[PDB]
Amino acid sequence: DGAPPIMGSSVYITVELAIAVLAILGNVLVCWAVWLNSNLQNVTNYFVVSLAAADIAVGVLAIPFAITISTGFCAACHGCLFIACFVLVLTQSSIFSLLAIAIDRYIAIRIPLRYNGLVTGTRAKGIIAICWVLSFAIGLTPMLGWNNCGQPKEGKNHSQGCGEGQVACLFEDVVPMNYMVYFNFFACVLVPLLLMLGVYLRIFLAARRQLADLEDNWETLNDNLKVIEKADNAAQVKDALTKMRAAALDAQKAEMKDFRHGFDILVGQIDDALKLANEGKVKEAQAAAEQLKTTRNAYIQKYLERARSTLQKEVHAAKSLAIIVGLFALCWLPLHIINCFTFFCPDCSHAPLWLMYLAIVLSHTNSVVNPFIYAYRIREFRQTFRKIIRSHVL
Ligand SMILES: CC(C)CCC[C@@H](C)[C@H]1CC[C@H]2[C@@H]3CC=C4C[C@@H](O)CC[C@]4(C)[C@H]3CC[C@]12C
Ligand SMILES: CC(C)CCC[C@@H](C)[C@H]1CC[C@H]2[C@@H]3CC=C4C[C@@H](O)CC[C@]4(C)[C@H]3CC[C@]12C
Ligand SMILES: CC(C)CCC[C@@H](C)[C@H]1CC[C@H]2[C@@H]3CC=C4C[C@@H](O)CC[C@]4(C)[C@H]3CC[C@]12C
Ligand SMILES: Nc1nc(NCCc2ccc(O)cc2)nc2nc(-c3ccco3)nn12
Ligand code: NA
Repeated sequence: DGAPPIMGSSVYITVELAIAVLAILGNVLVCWAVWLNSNLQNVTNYFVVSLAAADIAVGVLAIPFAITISTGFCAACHGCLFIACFVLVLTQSSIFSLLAIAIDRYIAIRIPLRYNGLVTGTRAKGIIAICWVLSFAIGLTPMLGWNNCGQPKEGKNHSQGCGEGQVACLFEDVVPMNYMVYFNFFACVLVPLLLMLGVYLRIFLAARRQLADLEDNWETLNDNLKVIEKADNAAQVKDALTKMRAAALDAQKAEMKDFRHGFDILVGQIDDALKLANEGKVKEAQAAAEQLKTTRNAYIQKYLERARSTLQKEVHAAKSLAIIVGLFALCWLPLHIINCFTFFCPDCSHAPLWLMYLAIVLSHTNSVVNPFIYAYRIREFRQTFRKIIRSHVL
C-alpha cells in the first residue's frame, strides 16, 4: 500500500512512446535510403531492410502491445498470448536477418568469384519470406498449446473481476518459463548468436590469411630478385627464377581489367630469363631479369595495393556489421538472464518490477540504434541520409 501505481506507469509509458517514435523515424530513413540509392541496392542490404522492417514494427505494434499488457487487463487467454508473444516473432526475424548477413559476407570473402552467381536477389527474397514464416511459427508456438491457459491464477482473475474464459493478461502468468528459457533463449537465440560469432571469426581469419599470402608472394618476388643480382652460377639464377615464377601466377589468382597485361609482361620476362639461364648465359639472364623491377613497379605493385585495400574494406565493413550483432546481444541478454534466475532459482526472490521494466525498455531501444551504426560506420548510408535530410526537409 505505497506509491500509486499510475506514477511509475506514467514514466514507463512515456519512455516506451519516446522509443517508438525514434525506432520508426530512424528505420524509415534506412528503407528510404535503400529505395533511393542504387549503390545500396544489393543482397546484403535487403536483409538490412528486412531488419529495419522488424524494428519499425516494434514501434508500431510491439510497444503498444507492451504498454497494453502491463495493465494486466482482462482478456481471453489466446488473445493475451498473441499480445504477449508477437514481439518474439519480430525478435526471431531479427536473428534470421543478422545470421543471413553474416553468411552473406562469409560467402563474399571465401569465394568472391562465385558470389554473384550463387547469391542473387531472387534467392535472397525467397530466403527472407521463408524466415518471416518461420519467425511466426517459432514466436507464436505458445498459442499452439504450450501455455498456462489451462492453469489460471484464480486469485488474480477474481481480484481484477475478469469474466468467464478470461485471464488477467500478465506475461509470466500465461507464457511458461520453460518455453522462454529452453526453447526461445537456448535454442532460438543463444545458438544462432554463437553461430554468428563463429562465422565472423572465420571472416576475419580468411581476410588475415589472404593478406598474409599476398605479402608472402610479394616478398618472394623481391627476395628471389635480390638473389639474382648476387648469384654467380647459372642454376642458382634459374632456381630463383622458377620460385619467382610460381609466386607470379600465384598472386595472379587474387573482360574489363587491364591487369592481365601487367602479369603477362612479368611471366613472359621470367621465361625469357629462364631460357637464357638454361643455356648458361648467366650475365644475359641477370640483365634480362633486371627489367622485372620496372614491370613490378609499374603493374605488380599497383595491383597488390588495390587487392589489399579491397580486403581492408571488407574487414572494416564486417566489423561494422558485427557491432550490430553485439548491440543486439547487449540489449536482449538481461531479459533472458533474468528469466533464467526466475526459472532456475526458486529459492531466489523475483527480480523487482522496476528492473523487469528497465530490461523491457532496454530490449526495445535496440530498435533505435542500428540507423546510427549505419550513419557512423558506412559512408554510402551517411551520404544518402544527408541528401534525404537536406532535400526532403530543408
Ligand atoms: C494494425 C493491424 C495489424 C491490426 C492489429 C491487430 C490487433 C490490434 C488485434 C488483433 C487480435 C486482437 C486481440 C484478439 C483477442 C483479444 C481477446 C479479448 O478478450 C481482448 C482483446 C484481444 C486481446 C484483441 C486485442 C487486439 C488484437 C491484438
Ligand atoms: C548483459 C550484461 C548487461 C549483464 C546483465 C547483468 C544483469 C542482467 C544481472 C546482473 C546481476 C543480476 C541480479 C543479481 C541478483 C538477483 C537477485 C535474485 O533474487 C533475482 C535475480 C537478480 C535480480 C539478478 C537479475 C539479473 C542481474 C541484474
Ligand atoms: C554469454 C552467454 C553464455 C550467457 C549465458 C549465461 C547464463 C546461461 C548463466 C550466467 C549466470 C547464470 C546463473 C547464475 C546463478 C544462478 C543461481 C542458481 O541458483 C540457478 C542458476 C543461475 C540462475 C544461473 C543460470 C545460468 C546463468 C544465467
Ligand atoms: N519475464 C518477462 N516478463 C514480462 N513482463 C512481465 C513483468 C512482470 C513480472 C512479474 C510480475 O508480477 C508482474 C510483471 N515481459 C517479458 N518479456 C520477456 C522476454 C522477451 C524476450 C525474452 O524475454 N520476458 N518477460
Ligand atoms: Na530488431
